Amino acid sequence: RAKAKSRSSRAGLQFPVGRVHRLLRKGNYAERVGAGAPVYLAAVLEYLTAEILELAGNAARDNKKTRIIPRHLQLAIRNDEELNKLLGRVTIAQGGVLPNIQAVLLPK
Amino acid sequence: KRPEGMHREVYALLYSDKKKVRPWKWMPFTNPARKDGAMFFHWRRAAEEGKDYPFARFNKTVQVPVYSEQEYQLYLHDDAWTKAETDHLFDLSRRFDLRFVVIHDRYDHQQFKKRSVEDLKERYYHICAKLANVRAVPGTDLKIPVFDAGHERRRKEQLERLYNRTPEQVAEEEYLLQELRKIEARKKEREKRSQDLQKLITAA
Amino acid sequence: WLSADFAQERRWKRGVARKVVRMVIRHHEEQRQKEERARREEQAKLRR
Amino acid sequence: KRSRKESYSVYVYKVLKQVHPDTGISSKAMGIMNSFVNDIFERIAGEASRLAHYNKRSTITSREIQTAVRLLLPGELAKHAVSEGTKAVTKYTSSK
Amino acid sequence: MVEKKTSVRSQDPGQRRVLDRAARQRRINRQLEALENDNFQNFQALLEEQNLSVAEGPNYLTACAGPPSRPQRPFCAVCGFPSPYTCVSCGARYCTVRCLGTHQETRCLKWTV
Amino acid sequence: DEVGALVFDIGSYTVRAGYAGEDCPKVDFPTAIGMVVEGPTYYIDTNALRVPRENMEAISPLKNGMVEDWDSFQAILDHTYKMHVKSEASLHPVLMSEAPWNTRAKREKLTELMFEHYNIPAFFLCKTAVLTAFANGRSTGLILDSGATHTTAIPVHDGYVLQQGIVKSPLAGDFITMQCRELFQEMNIELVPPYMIASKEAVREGSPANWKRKEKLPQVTRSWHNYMCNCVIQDFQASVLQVSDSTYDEQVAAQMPTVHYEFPNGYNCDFGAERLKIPEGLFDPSNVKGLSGNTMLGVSHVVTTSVGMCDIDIRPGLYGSVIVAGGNTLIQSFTDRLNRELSQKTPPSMRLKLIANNTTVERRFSSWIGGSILASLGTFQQMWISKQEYEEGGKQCVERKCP
Amino acid sequence: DDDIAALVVDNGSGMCKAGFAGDDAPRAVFPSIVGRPRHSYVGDEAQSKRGILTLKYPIEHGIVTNWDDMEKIWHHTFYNELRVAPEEHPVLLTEAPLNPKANREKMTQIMFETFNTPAMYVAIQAVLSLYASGRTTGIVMDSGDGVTHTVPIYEGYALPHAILRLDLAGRDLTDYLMKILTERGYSFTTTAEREIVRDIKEKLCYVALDFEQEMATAASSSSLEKSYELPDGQVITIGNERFRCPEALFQPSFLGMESCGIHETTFNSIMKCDVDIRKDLYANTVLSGGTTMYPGIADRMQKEITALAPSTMKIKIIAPPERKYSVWIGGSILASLSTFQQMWISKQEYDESGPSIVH
Ligand SMILES: Nc1ncnc2c1ncn2[C@@H]1O[C@H](COP(=O)(O)OP(=O)(O)OP(=O)(O)O)[C@@H](O)[C@H]1O
Ligand SMILES: Nc1ncnc2c1ncn2[C@@H]1O[C@H](COP(=O)(O)OP(=O)(O)OP(=O)(O)O)[C@@H](O)[C@H]1O
Repeated sequence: RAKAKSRSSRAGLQFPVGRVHRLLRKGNYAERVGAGAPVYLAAVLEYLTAEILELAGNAARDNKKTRIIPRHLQLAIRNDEELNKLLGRVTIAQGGVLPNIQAVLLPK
Repeated sequence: KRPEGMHREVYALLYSDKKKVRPWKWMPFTNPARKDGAMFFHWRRAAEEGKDYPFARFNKTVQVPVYSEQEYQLYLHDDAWTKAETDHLFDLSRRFDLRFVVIHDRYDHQQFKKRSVEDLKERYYHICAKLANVRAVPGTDLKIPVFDAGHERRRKEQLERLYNRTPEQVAEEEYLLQELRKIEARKKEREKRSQDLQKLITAA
Repeated sequence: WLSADFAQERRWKRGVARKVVRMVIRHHEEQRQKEERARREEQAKLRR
Repeated sequence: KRSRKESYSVYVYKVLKQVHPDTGISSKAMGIMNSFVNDIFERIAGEASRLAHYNKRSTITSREIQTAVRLLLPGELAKHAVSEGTKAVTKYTSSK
Repeated sequence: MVEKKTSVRSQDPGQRRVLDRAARQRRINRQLEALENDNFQNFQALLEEQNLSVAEGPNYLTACAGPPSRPQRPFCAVCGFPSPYTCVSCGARYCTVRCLGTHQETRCLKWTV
Repeated sequence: DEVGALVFDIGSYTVRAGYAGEDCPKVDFPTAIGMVVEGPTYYIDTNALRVPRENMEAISPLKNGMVEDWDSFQAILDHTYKMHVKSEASLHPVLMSEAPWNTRAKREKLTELMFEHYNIPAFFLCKTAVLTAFANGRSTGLILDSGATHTTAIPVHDGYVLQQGIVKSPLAGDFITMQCRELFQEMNIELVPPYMIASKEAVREGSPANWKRKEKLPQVTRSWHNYMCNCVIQDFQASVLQVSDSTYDEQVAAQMPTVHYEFPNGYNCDFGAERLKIPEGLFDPSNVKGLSGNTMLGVSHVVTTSVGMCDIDIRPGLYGSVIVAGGNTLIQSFTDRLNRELSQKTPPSMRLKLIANNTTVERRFSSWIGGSILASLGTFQQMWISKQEYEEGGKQCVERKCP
Repeated sequence: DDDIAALVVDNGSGMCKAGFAGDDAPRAVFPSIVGRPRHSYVGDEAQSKRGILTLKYPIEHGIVTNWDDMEKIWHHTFYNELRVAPEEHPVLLTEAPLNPKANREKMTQIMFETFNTPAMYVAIQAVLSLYASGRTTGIVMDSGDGVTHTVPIYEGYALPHAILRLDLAGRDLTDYLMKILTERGYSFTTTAEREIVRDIKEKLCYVALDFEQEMATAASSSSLEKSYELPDGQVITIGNERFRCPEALFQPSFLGMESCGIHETTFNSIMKCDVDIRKDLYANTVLSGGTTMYPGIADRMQKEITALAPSTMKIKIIAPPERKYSVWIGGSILASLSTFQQMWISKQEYDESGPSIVH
């Protein structure tokens, strides 16, 4: 038959719409999924992934490292005002913290 | 009233959350990479009819030295090889781009005595070496490790015994293989363990 | 490169031919759903 | 006799390699990159689930998905996510 | 067939977060040293023996003229012609809408890392 | 790169012809064409060739895959040029297949014949093995070809044939045809070729046919009758035969299912173990009554001997790139059986891999497909033997140019 | 909206069959000839000026003089239809039984450079007809005035290794009937008569399977020698050329050409196919082209093949009643198709890659 086109490709996404919708079809998140839910969900998922990978890589470069470590994730998700909010109640393994030293605990 | 008029899903998402005149032509073209002037025909646009062929750069001739008659006579002379016996090797070298697994098979065994791959390789290499040696002085890198034929004759051979081993040496060898561990464990787990126990019982 | 290109082209054109056969099969059974649609419109006329 | 386990590593490297051509990503950082995707997927799908159920609906839809993205992501985060998805649904229903 | 770039969606500037002020200086500095740079597209030894040469007397470091009286002129940097405009983000100058287009696509914000 | 040029693959059983860059040949027709010495007159399209004729020869111009009857060969190429291609030969370069064991005299004679009789602009004579390698996407591999006349293993290494590695066996489609003759005779089957039947009626399994013979039949000669019967036999080979997945076992073959078959006159019956016994002779010729002798090599042994005659350094490549071709390889379980026996007899130090082509066009016309792809590359447009090469160097140019 | 605006053309050396597509009969029909001075008319004008014009067929049993004659035929085709070309011109066009690479490059170069068609597609006539036949596969015989095909198309593709051809459908049978007459004084002496010798077929080709009937009738013939109206007003009765002429579609040697007929041609064609897939070529046996409008030849394509084929498979003849036009219909069904547009060739890829595009 026709050369089969995927659902990540037709829409123009990298995250698997087939796999996303798939977790949804047998995920009981609902009872009869439509034909746009996985597309929107994957699009936004991967959008946030890109949003963060950006800040993580930029901080990494600030550290003169070419590989993103979990530190390049703690520093980032705490450096950006809205990523921190979204991931406020999330601990990133082996990420560390940001060097926020209280002003009153300094040399005087 | 609802404007809509577009796709259901996209519509809901958007509102619910408010002359070519370039003639190709059948065209003659000559390949500048060829010396015979052969004219071929091609499917080119109108706007490039007359440009040089773009596949003539993929013509990097493998380099092979070309000894002359005088040069050969002086230095390339070899009691076991004649000029008729040696020019053929270089012709095959060039026509097969200096590869010696395919030069061998097409060797002329009718006028020529039978040679292995290693001897042909060593012969051509001594020829290349002495050709550059005629130069030598012009910084001709007299450091060439020309292909070892002796060790390599062996190295070809002592793979062949391991190539055709129906069982045992392919099958039974597993045993000796395991023994490599055993022979490397139980002896020291023997004579050394004994010596350690002798000292332990000596202090005890 | 060109052998993979040839294989892709042959595979692609065989699939294209098969889905044209399938598409025309769908068009023909739609050209019978046409008669069914006329009959259903007549039943709707009875209901009207 | 294999025990294969799925993950998002293949598409987080497509997106990363595309949005940072020179930058790699460590295996441990890709684990975080995977967990993040699964977490947000859970959040958005759960909020769309609740959205559909509140309106007495048996189907989670992309309209509910957009409203759940409006509820979940903060203001800008939302705007960008909603725009990206919205434009991805009109590029998909136009048979491109 | 498809528009064939939504897959890579490189910039997607909903979160653009401009680079400015000191970053501009960094770029300026970088460009300067690149114009001062060498074949590859000993300098550490030069800097070392120059930091041996630091003193207040007449020497290498104290032989610098300084700022000019005649003020700096604008130039376009895409075609090099006089440039009435400045790029709002990075501060580099240009002279047309076309030049701003090229600059936004290749040199604005992209080489600030 | 791709120019209006003609690809010819002249097999012992059929000839394929077409243009460069096609997925499939423009035409394929029997090489064993028909002739009457009228000069002589020839018939090639199967519609004029299957006519029962006042005189007949069924001449078959090629001997052991090589040209011997140059007149009938010329007639074949003439008819091909103006019946299926329908183009002037002086316009299109010609790429043509040949057997790897073809002699220099034949190459030179074909070169001068091509340039003098067909006035062609350029020429390229290439061996079936290299073409088959190009068709299967590899520069190195063992090319196994089980054709009509002989089954041959030819090593290609870096695009060149290893003459010392060629191994050939007469166990081939014609040998299968002989086995079918013998089996039909031992089953007392009334084989009737299709041309003879005016009409027929249905009959029970194993019962003789109920048919009427045509009244207008002339006194056809023996050779053409043999050809027609052999065509029915080769249809039977497609229809009924199947290789045993492993070494032939009379008990297992007795347990294996039958295949029902019918001959043109209407005689019909089930075939059992025999349809598996015939192809076994291709893989182990020892159990072949009438052909006793240990000098014969079967398909798998042809392969292993061919690779074993090469340098041990290139045997890993050859075993890792076994490319299988020829019509006989379409027999059911042929490739599975070959893979099994080669997995048993390939040394453990080396990987075994068979390229996974399966289509009729692939298996048979790999040589033509190789011509099609080869004639479609810029790097190849400098390899042509041009008409100038011939006018300057003479008939011998084909020896100085491409191997 | 290129399916809705689709145009279809087929030259038809006996009669052209073209038009704005989507309906079941051609809009444009003309005898597909080019007239020149003896010492440029193409539409029912050369057929009258035959006595003062040198007439040439742009058809050569599957080959054409692609530049002059074909461009004139296309140019005329538009005048035999809505003349919509400057507003819309998406096309699919006349094509050979076997000449894709050599035809299509020049053909599409002319059509994109002269006729500037926004969309093009090309395919084998039998593959067009298959989509009137409404099934995946068949022997489609694809007859006409110029060729006698036996192309065994499978799953929408014309497998060229099994495609065979024959040369007895048009001109040959017309001349054969012309020289069967002159035996009885019917006076078909010149081309003006030849052009209605090919219309005697409208009535005379026999009603049933006839290879024995032609023997049985000849001894005591009455009330079967149907008359035909000559242009001279004569109504002469027709003799055993009630059977002589069409017989040669199945006994070419009876016309004097050394071959076996369409039944054997098709049987050999399907015999060169795969052993499994030919099960469907038996299950889908199909007829097309004007020469298949005879009644009895359908019974021939049943019985003459049943005599050769095995008893297990049956002969499912599904010849459409309007088989004169099943190419036209099928091509139309292919061209006027809502979701087919993805398979047009268009002026951007033509410009980026040339007439040597994959088509
Ligand atoms: N479908 C089939 N199934 C089984 N065997 C087949 C089939 N078709 C052909 N054969 C066998 O293959 C033989 C022909 O093989 P093929 O067409 O590959 O030879 P060829 O190209 O003439 O060979 P060569 O190039 O070696 O001279 C026929 O004699 C018949 O024995
Ligand atoms: N009305 C008719 N009744 C019966 N047979 C006919 C009729 N019209 C034409 N024929 C036969 O069919 C032939 C023409 O058929 P058709 O019009 O389908 O061919 P065409 O399209 O002109 O040919 P080609 O496809 O070779 O170019 C005529 O030569 C005659 O043999």
